[PDB]
Amino acid sequence: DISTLPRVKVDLVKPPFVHAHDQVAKTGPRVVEFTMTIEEKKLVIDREGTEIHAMTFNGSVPGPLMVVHENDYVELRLINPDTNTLLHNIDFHAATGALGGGALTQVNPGEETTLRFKATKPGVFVYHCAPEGMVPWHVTSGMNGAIMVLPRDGLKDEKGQPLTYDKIYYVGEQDFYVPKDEAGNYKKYETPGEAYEDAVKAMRTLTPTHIVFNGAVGALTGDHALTAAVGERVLVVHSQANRDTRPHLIGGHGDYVWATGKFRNPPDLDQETWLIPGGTAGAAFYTFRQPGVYAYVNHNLIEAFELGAAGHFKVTGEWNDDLMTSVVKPAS
Amino acid sequence: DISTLPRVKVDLVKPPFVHAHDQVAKTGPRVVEFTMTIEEKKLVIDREGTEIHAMTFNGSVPGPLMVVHENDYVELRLINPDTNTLLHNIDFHAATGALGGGALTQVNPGEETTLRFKATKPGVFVYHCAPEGMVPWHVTSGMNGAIMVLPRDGLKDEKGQPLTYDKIYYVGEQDFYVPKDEAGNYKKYETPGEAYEDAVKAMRTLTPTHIVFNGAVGALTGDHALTAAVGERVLVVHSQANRDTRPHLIGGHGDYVWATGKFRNPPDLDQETWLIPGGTAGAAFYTFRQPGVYAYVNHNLIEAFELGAAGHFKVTGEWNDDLMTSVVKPAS
Amino acid sequence: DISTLPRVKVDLVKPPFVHAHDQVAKTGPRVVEFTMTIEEKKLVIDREGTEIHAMTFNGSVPGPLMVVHENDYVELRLINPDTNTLLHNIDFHAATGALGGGALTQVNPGEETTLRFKATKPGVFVYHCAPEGMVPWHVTSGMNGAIMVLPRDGLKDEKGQPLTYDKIYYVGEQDFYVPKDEAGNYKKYETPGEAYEDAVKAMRTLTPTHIVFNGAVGALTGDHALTAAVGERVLVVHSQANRDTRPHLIGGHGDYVWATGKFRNPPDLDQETWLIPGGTAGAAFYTFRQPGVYAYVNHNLIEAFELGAAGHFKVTGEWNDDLMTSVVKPAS
Ligand SMILES: O=N[O-]
Ligand SMILES: O=N[O-]
Ligand SMILES: O=N[O-]
Ligand SMILES: O=N[O-]
Ligand SMILES: O=N[O-]
Ligand SMILES: O=N[O-]
Ligand SMILES: O=N[O-]
Ligand SMILES: O=N[O-]
Ligand SMILES: O=N[O-]
Ligand SMILES: O=N[O-]
Ligand SMILES: O=N[O-]
Ligand SMILES: O=N[O-]
Ligand SMILES: O=N[O-]
Ligand SMILES: O=N[O-]
Ligand SMILES: O=N[O-]
Ligand SMILES: O=N[O-]
Ligand SMILES: O=N[O-]
Ligand SMILES: O=N[O-]
Ligand SMILES: [Cu+2]
Ligand SMILES: [Cu+2]
Ligand SMILES: [Cu+2]
Ligand SMILES: [Cu+2]
Ligand SMILES: [Cu+2]
Ligand SMILES: [Cu+2]
Repeated sequence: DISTLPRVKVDLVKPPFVHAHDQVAKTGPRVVEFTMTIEEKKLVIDREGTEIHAMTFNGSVPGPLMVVHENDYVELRLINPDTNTLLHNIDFHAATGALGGGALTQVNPGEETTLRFKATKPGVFVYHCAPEGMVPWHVTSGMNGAIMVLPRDGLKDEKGQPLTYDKIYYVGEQDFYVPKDEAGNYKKYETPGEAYEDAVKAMRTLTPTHIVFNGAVGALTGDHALTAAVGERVLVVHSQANRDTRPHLIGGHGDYVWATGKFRNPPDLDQETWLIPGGTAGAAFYTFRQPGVYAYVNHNLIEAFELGAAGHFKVTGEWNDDLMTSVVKPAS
Repeated sequence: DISTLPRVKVDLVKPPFVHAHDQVAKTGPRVVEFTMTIEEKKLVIDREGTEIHAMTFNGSVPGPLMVVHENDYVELRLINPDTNTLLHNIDFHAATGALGGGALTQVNPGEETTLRFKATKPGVFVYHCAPEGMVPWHVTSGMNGAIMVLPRDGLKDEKGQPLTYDKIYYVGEQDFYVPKDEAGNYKKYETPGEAYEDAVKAMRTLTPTHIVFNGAVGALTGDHALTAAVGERVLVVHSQANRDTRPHLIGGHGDYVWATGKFRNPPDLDQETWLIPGGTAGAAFYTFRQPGVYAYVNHNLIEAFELGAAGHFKVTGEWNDDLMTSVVKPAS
Repeated sequence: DISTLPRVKVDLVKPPFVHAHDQVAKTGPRVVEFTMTIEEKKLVIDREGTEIHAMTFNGSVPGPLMVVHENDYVELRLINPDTNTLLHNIDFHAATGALGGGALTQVNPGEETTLRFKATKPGVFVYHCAPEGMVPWHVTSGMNGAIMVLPRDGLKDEKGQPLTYDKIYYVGEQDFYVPKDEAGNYKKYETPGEAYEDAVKAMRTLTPTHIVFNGAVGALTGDHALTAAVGERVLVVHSQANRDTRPHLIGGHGDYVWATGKFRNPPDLDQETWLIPGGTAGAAFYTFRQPGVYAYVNHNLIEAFELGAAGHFKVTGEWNDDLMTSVVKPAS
């Protein structure tokens, strides 16, 4: 009887940050209420000024990370304002039935809908738009995110002991397919609908023009680099709704990794690089041991350094010479 | 002494169906006899009427699923009728030695051969044609299938308890590389041999023109959708002999998954999407909990919805509102 | 106090061979000293005579395999002779901090440097050059290798029992992106620097022109085929610093496989094919049971047989008819 359960309303935050939550559940099962507003918007995705018409949940690419516990109910109010132009919906990979909710959430501009599902399987999971006949166009225009369903007793290592993170970040990785003219220059369009047949052609090459974290080349750098301190335990949730990726922390490891993101399985230990298949979210746990700049990349290094799939961590603290040291500095 | 073992002759069935077998072995080890006839045939692979010269085992793409138990012997009579034009052979990934049988089964048109091997490792495994110097051309023209070697005591979950399936389907996923003219139109040829150098060029792009289940765009839809009922336990065996895929059941999960297909390993639990590497067969177990239409896709959604790698399940039974419900239907 | 530890100097060998080492550590922790000299050189990579300017560690592609034990210290003297033209460095995925050593090892032509790091995690790991702003160009010109950090008590199976190998080989798999003219012919350049902007363009296609083992099409064939005898236990270490691969031993299996290369995890058993993600090293253990020629391939068979990712094993010993036999040889 869902009417007797507590309701809690969560206000979402912009990636790569994640809304406040408890790791170990401090209440019984709840109905967790979220609201998302769909926003079609122009986005500049690279240093050259290339512009696309992005399709977003809550204004960002990726959409925000939702966090619940196993056997909570997720109730999402999804709003498609009349300032948009397309029909949208939502498919949660966490959910069971009706194409993950997709069959029940088709909203034209000026409509809203409220969906409820029970979060029966713990893990991180992708969610994405999936309108009949235009599924890859919406997804590859940015209309995807993830949801984390924590076990009620939090995360566990390969021996069943508790793993507690101090910080959590969400990296959404996006493959874009910007149409090109004859000579290879990117095309601009005034409306999303203009791009349609050119988008289909660009997608069928299976070759992205850009692969980015958090919606743009260089988004997780400079003032927007991820931060941590030596000794901190960090969980990085990484999703890719359409195409395989292989995350790597340059200068670190994945101490505990759930590459396909499902927490009833034991983690893989000591990973250098891990494969997250397209249509999946994964999670990696690392304890920082050295200060400085780290790069977090898709380790197809062309995809990283030429197409955009690279961000930075900036880590403060004390250097440990026992782990690494320069014995003789570069000299002639 | 193989002469004292029982022989049993199995008549194969067309994918996605699978020949009758017992999960738990009801006899001791047997010599299991199969016959396959090679058929080169014209195939229409898409809605536009694109035609290729396919190279098939037993008339289908994929070839049929063979099912034995661990430590049975597989005896295959392979027939290459004189109405074909090419030399063919067979390589079983399940077998040990002689290039998986490939070195011993080279049959010109008008020849046959009988191979026997011991099925020493349990799992699902790819088989494919692999003639010296033309291996990828045969495989990517459809000349591949799979064999399942069950443990004698059937399948087990991660705790070693029995898993029994009620139904089993075989999805063979095929990457095709149809040659194109200058403008991008598909070429037609009168014989398989005509296509050869154009096929090599198309393959070297590493970009398929079509990726299909069961030999054509839309093959596992409509009247040919897969079926199940709420409460049924379904095993889906999925192979890809040449290129990685990432299956996903839209609206469901892989409750127990052997992504690389080998049953002495514990399954991965609660998977949203899993990676089957090219040259591998995998298997996923799911118990249906909700009725309706499900889509089973490669979750590179371009490969699914633009290139053809999507099929449907149609599931009958009772809707469970506790798992999912529309609280407020789309409305303005 | 590192000054009181034993030092040992290791002389490296050319892949696919591996320098002598003990599986089970016969000493306490040591400082293990290696020297590598960077060599930019012209390399012929295919039968047609296509030439590239390769960037190598110690003259080979891949660079040599280094072998230490967990909690040894690795001290590498890296030398960039003044006959080279570019700045280079080294990033070890095995190491913790400073971009895996990359930030501390930038050597112009005519410089050297000595780096020390503690090998705290057991596994096989990639190392590669990674100079600021030109990372994929160096890596995809051949400037990568691997390091194996053995547990002090050697390798273990899924039940924690010892696994001892009789022979070990190192297969480095390399994706090359040779620039092409308008018609599709490969370009030649006099110096590495000439190629730069053409290399970036070729890389951005994400489509390699060649994928090779040990630096050339056919390198591990003929007189240079890998060898073993029936009954021998062979460990094959395989790396790919930039792009996913899916190794398969044609006619065999991976009896015990660490696909992502980290030995605190239990191995996967009975693998037909396994995925090594780009930026990773993996390891497979197999006991040969049948004599003859085996092919070891990336099982995207186009990448194998058209682009070059195939080698051979030649195995001596006795044929076992119980495992496989021709019952009726090909006949009309
Ligand atoms: O405002 N662009 O959808
Ligand atoms: O856009 N309707 O709430
Ligand atoms: O599905 N693309 O890796
Ligand atoms: O192929 N996915 O990077
Ligand atoms: O070691 N990072 O490419
Ligand atoms: O899917 N579990 O890593
Ligand atoms: O009949 N075509 O091979
Ligand atoms: O085609 N010979 O049986
Ligand atoms: O091997 N192709 O994913
Ligand atoms: O790259 N395989 O879809
Ligand atoms: O959730 N299916 O793409
Ligand atoms: O290969 N076993 O999933
Ligand atoms: O000698 N070529 O770098
Ligand atoms: O090249 N300096 O040792
Ligand atoms: O990262 N390329 O498979
Ligand atoms: O996509 N890697 O073969
Ligand atoms: O079975 N080798 O492709
Ligand atoms: O990463 N261990 O296979
Ligand atoms: Cu949408
Ligand atoms: Cu999906
Ligand atoms: Cu054939
Ligand atoms: Cu094969
Ligand atoms: Cu370099
Ligand atoms: Cu790296």
